[PDB]
Amino acid sequence: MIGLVGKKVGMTRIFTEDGVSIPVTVIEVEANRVTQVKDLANDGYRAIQVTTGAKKANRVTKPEAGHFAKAGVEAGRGLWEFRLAEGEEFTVGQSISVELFADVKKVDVTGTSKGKGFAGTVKRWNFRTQDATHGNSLSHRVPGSIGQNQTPGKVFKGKKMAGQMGNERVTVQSLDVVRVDAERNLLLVKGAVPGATGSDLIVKPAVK
Amino acid sequence: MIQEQTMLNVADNSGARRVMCIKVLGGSHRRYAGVGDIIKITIKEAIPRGKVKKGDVLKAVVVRTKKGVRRPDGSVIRFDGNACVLLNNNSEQPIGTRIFGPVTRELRSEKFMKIISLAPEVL
Amino acid sequence: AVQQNKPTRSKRGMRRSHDALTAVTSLSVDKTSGEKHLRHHITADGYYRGRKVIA
Amino acid sequence: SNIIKQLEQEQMKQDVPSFRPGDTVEVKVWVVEGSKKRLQAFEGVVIAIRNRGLHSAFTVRKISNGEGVERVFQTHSPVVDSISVKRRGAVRKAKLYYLRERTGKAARIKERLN
Amino acid sequence: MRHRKSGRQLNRNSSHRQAMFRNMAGSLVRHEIIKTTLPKAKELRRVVEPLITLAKTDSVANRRLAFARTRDNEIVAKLFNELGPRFASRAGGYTRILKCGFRAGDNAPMAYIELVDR
RNA sequence: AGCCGAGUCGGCCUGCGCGGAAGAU
RNA sequence: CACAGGUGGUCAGGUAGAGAAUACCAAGGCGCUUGAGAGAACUCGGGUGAAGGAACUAGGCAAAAUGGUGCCGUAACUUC
RNA sequence: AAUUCCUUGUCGGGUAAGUUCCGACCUGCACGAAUGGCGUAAUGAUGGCCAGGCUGUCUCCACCCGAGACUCAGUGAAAUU
RNA sequence: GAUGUCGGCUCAUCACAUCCUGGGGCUGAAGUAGGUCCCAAGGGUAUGGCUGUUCGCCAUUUAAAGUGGUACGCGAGCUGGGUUUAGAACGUCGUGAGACAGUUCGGUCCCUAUCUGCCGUGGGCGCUGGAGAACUGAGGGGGGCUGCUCCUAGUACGAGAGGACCGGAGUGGACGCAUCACUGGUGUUCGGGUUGUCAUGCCAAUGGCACUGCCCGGUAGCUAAAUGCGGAAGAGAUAAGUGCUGAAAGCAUCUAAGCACGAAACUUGCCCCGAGAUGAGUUCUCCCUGACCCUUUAAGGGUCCUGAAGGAACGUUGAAGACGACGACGUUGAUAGGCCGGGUGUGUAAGCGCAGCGAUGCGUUGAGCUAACCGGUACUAAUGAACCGUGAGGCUUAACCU
Ligand SMILES: *C(=O)[C@H](CCSC)NC=O
Repeated sequence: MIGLVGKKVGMTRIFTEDGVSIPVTVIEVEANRVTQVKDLANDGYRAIQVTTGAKKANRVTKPEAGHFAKAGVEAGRGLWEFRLAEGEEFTVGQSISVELFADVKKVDVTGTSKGKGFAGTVKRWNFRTQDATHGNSLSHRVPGSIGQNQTPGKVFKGKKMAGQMGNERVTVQSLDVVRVDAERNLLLVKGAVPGATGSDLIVKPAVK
Repeated sequence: MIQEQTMLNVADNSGARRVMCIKVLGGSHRRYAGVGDIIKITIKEAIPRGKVKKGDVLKAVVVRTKKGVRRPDGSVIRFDGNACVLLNNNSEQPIGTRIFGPVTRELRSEKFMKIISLAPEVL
Repeated sequence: AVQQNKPTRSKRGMRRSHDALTAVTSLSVDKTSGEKHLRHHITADGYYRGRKVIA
Repeated sequence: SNIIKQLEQEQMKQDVPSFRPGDTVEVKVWVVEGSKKRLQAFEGVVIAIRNRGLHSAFTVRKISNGEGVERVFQTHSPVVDSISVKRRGAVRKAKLYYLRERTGKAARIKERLN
Repeated sequence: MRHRKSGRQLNRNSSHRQAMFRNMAGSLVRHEIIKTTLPKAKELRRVVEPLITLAKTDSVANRRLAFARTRDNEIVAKLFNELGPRFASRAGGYTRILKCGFRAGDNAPMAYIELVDR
């Protein structure tokens, strides 16, 4: 099935009457507006495109404005796409709300992780440190050996080394749906999700 | 959080005073033991005319720790020391006839009901 | 660690292919005195955006 | 965040009495053993308080059957049934960790009587 | 990482930083316009403006606090007798920064900073 | 051979093939 | 070499202190002849650490620890 | 044994487990009496072994304060080929 | 006219003659548990005592603690216990200088990376008028482990003692990714206690130096010991193996013609990169509709007029970052600082009054101060402009409109 686009608000807890505390992530999901329908005859596959949010007039270029005006919807802050299954139909200009998850039980959430910058092997790959005493000489966190002798005479492809860590696309699977609130546009899920407060999230029904 | 070389006090009247942990049973490469887990020990100090001697090798279960236990609402319970109860190597049943100090409800299983029933308080 | 062969002038130039300087795109003109200045900076006589600031 | 503040304030108790570090308190908690439910009591001195809205907590220390015990309670949990103040104490600090190294007469606390 | 942190190190230690900003606050109050480096000027607002906010209510306690933070009785007197009344009805933003060129000895970027009613 | 009607048995010499056949960038 | 090295004699203020030790000052003398920003891996010199406490290692290497005055009290052995 | 190849000799002590350590046995490959033999209180930046206290030595690393590394302006080397 | 030699640490990659988990034939295979041979390389595969040890013996674990190659892998990556310089001693050999794959105590480990290789990150041009976005998927990488309890059932099997296959449900070890609501660490930018000495004329009140002087607590951020999630199920073609129908060879035969099953290995299903895929792909939107001259006459050169869509530069900056890059904003404005109200932390300020001979106590008072947090607010700084980018976009053939 299709999914929705939302924003990360924060984390809190829910108390039950038995005396259990459930940690929850709070996701705000406003209405998603359909901008384009793609079919087999003209594009080669079946999908929909959606927008959400709001944008200021003097930041919208003429190409984008014309694209929005063809569909007849107000400008939003981005464009995303979802693939269709057999038997699903939508029309241009339609609005989809968070009531779509009323009976779903588990979801998958996709986002962009926090950025650590240039990282070493100890933090990036969980390497072990060498001795801090007993005569070590300037080699406490360094990586160690990286190959063999004359045979093969090179370094293999895919070796683990220091570099940039984080700031990439990540998916977390099979989270329980804890609450759906349609009057305040809220979805509450159990556990932690990638990203920082205020970033964008993509939510779909669980694939497994 | 009990590992190898850790010293513990004894919460029963079987004769031992101080014991040392020599293995954490379970699976391969296992690090820690907590309340409710079974370990292998050696005896380092005992009173004169008890039921055990200094240097024996037996089993034991952990009943109190300085790190504590969490509960399903987020609460904690912590103690001031580390204590255990001595078990028989083959049967795995207690060796003494009395229990000293409080214990917790993690022990409420079919295996340790004698300890639960002999304890003076269950928190 | 040192070289085994002497590098060539062609290689010297290829490495230096990233060393050129960039000039300022344009200057600004004050609305009262008519002087030229760096944008968002004051002029050499003491004007900024039409007003005299430093005497 | 207004959204999270709204979600949080509809779960808070409004019956909590006022207490301070150095006081003696009694706390009643629920215990389930099979199909029965009952209340069990825990009484002791208050050494630390954490004021964090719905996430508030406090810590209590007592000596039981020759052993020292400490419990950290989450203030707004339905496991806690009631809290009562039995004595008022007089100290200077906000945290009373130095009491972990004292016993007997050396651990006494003065009464406030304001 | 330095996520969400505030403050500038300036290749010094804390005692040196504190002493330097004390002296610079004194100089700005005394002369009403000075010339320095751009990052230093940007740091100086957060030291000087709170003193002017403090000087809007005259009492022995407030004068003693200002003395603790400046250590100059002339500066304290000027604050409380002149600069509080002048700014009595202004909500923040008592200073102003104007960028100038580059220093001849080391090519550092420079700026003037001044009070807004000089 | 199995339960009626033309072939069937096994030794020899010789051409080409099949199994015996597990290693490290 | 405008070099973190070597080079005999004389003078001896205040408060603490056994003191020419050590801390803070007086008379007096200096900030050591490239600077300005930023706040990554790694290297150098330091501060703090849940639970465990030599399980490290050729080896407790290195770190951590003890530390003043007055009084009570102090074993085998001994050339006393 | 600062001496013993066979050898981690055999027996006792200390550890859950001791090729090192301490006490004995004598089958001294190849001890031995001023190129001295056997003991010995005190002394040692001397070799070996065990305990109490103590800890980032370690399970297993986390955060912070400073000096470089990085960017701009001025000066401006070396081995090797 | 020099290729550093044992063992340990750090980090690995390949083979299969397979240690564990997976699938099978025979058994002197009743069951449980074993013996032997065939297929299979996806993942996994101990901590300590002694010794310089690799080995080995011993203690206690585990589903299991595989065997080999890679300069007996790895010192321009670390150590320096052993071997192999100069000091000294024992036993033994020699008249002696000395000597011993015999022993014993002590004994300097250098190098700023040009080229290949590998991990990350930019600038240029190309893709045939220019520009802003959303995609398809040729191809490439990551991942793939397993214990114990309960039901089926005290059933099948067995004289007894013992005790299942097949199929379901729960709870753990080790490993990987993300995150900061809870439990905690740090927090020389927040508050307080206190020792010595110097100063602000002095009392009272404060500041500088002594490792942040020495300490006791702690906000935001970062973070593990904290808490969420993962390994699959399904599908196709098979290995060893098991079969149906059926002649050559009137019988028999899994095979020669035809047909059916069958494993963590193979191809997919799950996650990430991906059109410099030069074989440079597809969809949606936006912009440009003026005059002349010359010559060797053509994808030619030049002069006036015109300067779009968009981009870049500059400034205020970020939970983005070595520098480039990436994201937000520039008066038609909440981008940063300040300012107003809350929250959090510390723990009852100064001044004054009262009790006391005094050190101190009590009242005003849960007082004063309060970083990086939450909600608001144009007080200060984000200037009109200038700059780059053009003027309807080649030839040939086919099919439809005229
Ligand atoms: C032999 O004794 C050894 C040979 C070295 S050859 C590089 N040398 C010892 O000093």
